[PDB]
Amino acid sequence: GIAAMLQR
Amino acid sequence: GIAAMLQR
Amino acid sequence: NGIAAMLQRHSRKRFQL
Amino acid sequence: MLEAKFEEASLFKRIIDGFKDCVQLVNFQCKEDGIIAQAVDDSRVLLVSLEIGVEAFQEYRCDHPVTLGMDLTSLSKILRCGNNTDTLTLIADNTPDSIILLFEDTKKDRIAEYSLKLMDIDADFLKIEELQYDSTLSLPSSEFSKIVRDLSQLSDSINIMITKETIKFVADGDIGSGSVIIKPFVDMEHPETSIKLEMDQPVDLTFGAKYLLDIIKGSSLSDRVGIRLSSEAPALFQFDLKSGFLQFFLAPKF
Amino acid sequence: MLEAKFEEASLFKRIIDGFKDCVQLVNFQCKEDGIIAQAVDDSRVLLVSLEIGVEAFQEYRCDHPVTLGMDLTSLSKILRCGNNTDTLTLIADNTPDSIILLFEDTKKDRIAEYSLKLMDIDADFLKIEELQYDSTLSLPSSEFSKIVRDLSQLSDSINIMITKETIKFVADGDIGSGSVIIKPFVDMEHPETSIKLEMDQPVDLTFGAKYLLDIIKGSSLSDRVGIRLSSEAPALFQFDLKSGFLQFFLAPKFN
Amino acid sequence: MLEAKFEEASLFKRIIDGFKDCVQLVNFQCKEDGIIAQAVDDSRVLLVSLEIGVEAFQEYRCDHPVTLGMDLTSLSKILRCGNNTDTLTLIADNTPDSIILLFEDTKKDRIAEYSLKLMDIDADFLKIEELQYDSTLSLPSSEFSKIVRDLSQLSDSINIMITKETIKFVADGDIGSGSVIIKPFVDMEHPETSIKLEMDQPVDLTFGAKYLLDIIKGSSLSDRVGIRLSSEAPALFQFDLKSGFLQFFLAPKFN
Repeated sequence: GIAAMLQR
Repeated sequence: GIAAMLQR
Repeated sequence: NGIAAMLQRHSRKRFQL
Repeated sequence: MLEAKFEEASLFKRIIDGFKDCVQLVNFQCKEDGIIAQAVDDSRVLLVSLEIGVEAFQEYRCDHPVTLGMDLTSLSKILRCGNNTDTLTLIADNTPDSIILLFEDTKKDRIAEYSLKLMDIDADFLKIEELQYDSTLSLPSSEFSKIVRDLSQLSDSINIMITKETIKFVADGDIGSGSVIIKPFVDMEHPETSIKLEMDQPVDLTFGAKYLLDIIKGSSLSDRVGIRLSSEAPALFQFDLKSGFLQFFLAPKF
Repeated sequence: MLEAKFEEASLFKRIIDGFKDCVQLVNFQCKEDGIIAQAVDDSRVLLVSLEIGVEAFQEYRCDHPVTLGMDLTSLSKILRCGNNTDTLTLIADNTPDSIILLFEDTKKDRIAEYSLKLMDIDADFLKIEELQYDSTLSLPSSEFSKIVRDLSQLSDSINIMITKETIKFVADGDIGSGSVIIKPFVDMEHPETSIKLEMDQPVDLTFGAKYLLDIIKGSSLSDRVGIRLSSEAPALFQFDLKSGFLQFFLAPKFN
Repeated sequence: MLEAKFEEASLFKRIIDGFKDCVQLVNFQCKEDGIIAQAVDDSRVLLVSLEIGVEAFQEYRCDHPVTLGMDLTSLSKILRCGNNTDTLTLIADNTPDSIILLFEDTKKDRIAEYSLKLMDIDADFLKIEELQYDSTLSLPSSEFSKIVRDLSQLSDSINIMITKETIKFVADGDIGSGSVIIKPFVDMEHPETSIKLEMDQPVDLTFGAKYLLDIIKGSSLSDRVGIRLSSEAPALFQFDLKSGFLQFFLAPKFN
């Protein structure tokens, strides 16, 4: 979620 | 009630 | 033994006069 | 339209805080000459009457009588939302869905605009004709507050007993009993601490401590409290505003 | 009759507030030379002894020994009922149903009179013979309070360890352990902060944190606390009054 | 070994207090150049990133990278245990069972030594590459705090809307709605009260008040808060330290 969204 | 008592 | 017991453990052998 | 601007937003919060416990749903009735508000609590032993005159606002306009009813729980959530130094302005249109509360800061910056949805309530506003009372006293709010708070701890009933040059508060309960006797006195150093008494007849009334503990919250409004008692009738506890008042009419116990 | 007038009402409230938790029903024994009070808690590991001398009152009369027992819960409800500047007077008759507490204001006005119903209680008053102790220390109440409150969070036991020029408080538990080491020092700027220590023998005692957390409430009476420890014997925590004291005798946790 | 001495113990407590609610178990990763820490909350919408540089400590040594994981509930129990005027030192050995927190007073007296047991945690440290954002603003923490706390009372969602030379916070709920509109301004007397704004694109995002109410606890660290928003992306709320930062990356609400 947040990890993912940041990774982008 | 209280309205009554005031109206007396 | 209570706390009172411990407090009184020497004055127990003394007579309270 | 209604446009009513309090010089300090804090004043409206303190006003509401004297009512806020002891009565939740209340109709505020605005008109040409200021705003008045009345409410009776759920047990029907306590009537709260508010009157803010025009002179209490720094600006006031009311072109048409307007009743706006609000939940005070809701309203006091919005009145932890301005500084004690902002101006608060109430704005309403004709036949409103809602009241607007506009908090504005002195330096033309930080506007907070709140729109509170209004409520439908039953408007039994009572023209309360000034009764004559057997006794009148005034004393510091803080002192009255302390008396009530102290005696409450001994019982659910507090008895107020007035004789010539003597006011006596008494509570009696399971752990024991207590009484506070105070006498009229005028101290010139600070006459705010004075205790004044006008007695036509002795009085002896008993009141529920629950209700006195809510009445003493008027102390947020005034340094002093006026207490008018008679033996026939509900007691009046009154806290004066700059051009207004907050009154509590409380039924005695029997 | 008994007529005891405290100069300041506040004193009596602070006194009661040091006992009030840790023991609820207590006999106050008045006589010619002041009032004394004792109580032991329900688990019988903590004895609280109070002594207010005559010199602590501004006026005092007690014609006959009188025991008055009170619920401290009740009594402290009535002791949020005078200003810290009123005078408090205790009034009792011979063989009393009740104690009267009369709070009076300096300007001849505002009397508050309370009548508290008394209780019947079993008076095991103990003549406590002064023990000699292996160590004596005094330190600020606040400092002692903070130590106990901090370590209590780590365990149910606090260990007090005295060596020469060193006092060491230690607690050990599941999340971790903690130790506070303080050393004697006299600062003449404010000698109320001083920590004093008189050691004949080293001592190493452990106490329940539950009991220390109630003892530290004596801080309402005194800036300082006196702690006397020995390895044979219950510890003494003492808070001094103007002409009196409140003492706590605590049994160690023998391990 | 790790030996890191904060000049004031209070700073470490305030740091932890910004994270402490909103995330309980966290890995602190020490190395040559300071300590960094990261954690995501249980609902996976909020990432907290901490960076304390070497310059924030008065002394700092870290001979070898060391990860020390702690329960923050436990850790903040130990960080009500020194004065805001003692020094705090973190001490750890190679491959540690435990972290030592040593509180020492200026006058060489009163050592408080705490040993906190460490925890085993999964170290998903993320190299977060600085994004570019549609808007940046900074304002006083206290002001931002008050806005959030006030609007929270009207709804569970707060909408932040940025246009040119205008910042608008809005909440809308059952009792009514409210909005706070603030404008950029620089006051030279105290430029800490300034509100600054850099807008490339307008933005209009909505956030959970639950999360904003935890983020505003960074106010214990900094006078000011930096907010970076964009419409593609999680928002950054940042509180600056003396040579470091505490950052909160918060996911917006799709509505």
